[PDB]
Amino acid sequence: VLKAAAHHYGAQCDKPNKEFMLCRWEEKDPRRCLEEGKLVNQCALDFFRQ
Amino acid sequence: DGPEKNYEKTMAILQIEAEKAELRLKELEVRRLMRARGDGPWYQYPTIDKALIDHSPKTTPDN
Repeated sequence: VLKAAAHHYGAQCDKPNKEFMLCRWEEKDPRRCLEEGKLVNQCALDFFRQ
Repeated sequence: DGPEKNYEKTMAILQIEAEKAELRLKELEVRRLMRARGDGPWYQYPTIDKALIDHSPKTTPDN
């Protein structure tokens, strides 16, 4: 299911996913980006709801 | 020659040899301290160069 919608998911959920990736790749600590990780799922769920 | 020529030559030779002895003792102490501490220009055994480290985005986020 994820792979089928992956191309559209990357374009629509670009903004929150990229922020989380930047956080993980600058903090280098998963415990310093949990809040950004939560926003990834929230936007991912909103993507599938549409 | 005069007796004073040998006198002054002996004084010069003694000065030079005493300076040599003092410098030799100083060199021994300096070498011992440098080998014990490694805080001088001598006995600087090489370490890994930090220019080899790759400061680029890797694959895993935790580096």
